[PDB]
Amino acid sequence: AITPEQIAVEYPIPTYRFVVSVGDEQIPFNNVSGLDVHYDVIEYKDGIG
Amino acid sequence: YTPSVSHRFIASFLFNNIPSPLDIAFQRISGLSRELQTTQYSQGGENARNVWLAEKIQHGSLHLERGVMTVTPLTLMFDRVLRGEKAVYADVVIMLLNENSVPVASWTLSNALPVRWSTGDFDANSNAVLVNSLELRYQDMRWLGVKV
Repeated sequence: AITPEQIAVEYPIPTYRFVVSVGDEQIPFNNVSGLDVHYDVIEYKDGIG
Repeated sequence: YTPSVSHRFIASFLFNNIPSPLDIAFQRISGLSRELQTTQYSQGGENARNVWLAEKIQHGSLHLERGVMTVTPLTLMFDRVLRGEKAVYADVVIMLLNENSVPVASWTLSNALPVRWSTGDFDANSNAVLVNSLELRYQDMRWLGVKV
């Protein structure tokens, strides 16, 4: 027995229901992608390893 | 005949016969070279052979690169010389280490004089470590070890 309030707390979320706001206005969209964050890596090596 | 790699090395600076324990890690050390300067002489009737006459021996310079870090005795000596104070000498021992941290080849330099300190550019678009470049001019070079 699993109650609906338990699902809303513990279960993961699907992707197909979303709302997008552009500026101060909301526009219905079909697909949104690319929200990624990337960093570079700086390395330094010396003679003693 | 097994060759040795060139990415494991150590350098030690001695100031007044006292080694500096914080100045052993460097990003790069330039190769050490010795040259016997010669002039070519030509005889009168000798048009098919060459003659080379020996002269004094020229030593190269010692260049090191290192990132910006906490002030060390090597830094203080370099700053004092380049601030206009009395010139001082230092002795350097470069060692090439094997897998057991045993120096297979070592070079010793007598009376090294700090002559140049430089730093990298401040670039707002870069992803790199700020690197100091040091150069010294020494009087004599001498190598010791089982390999060379």
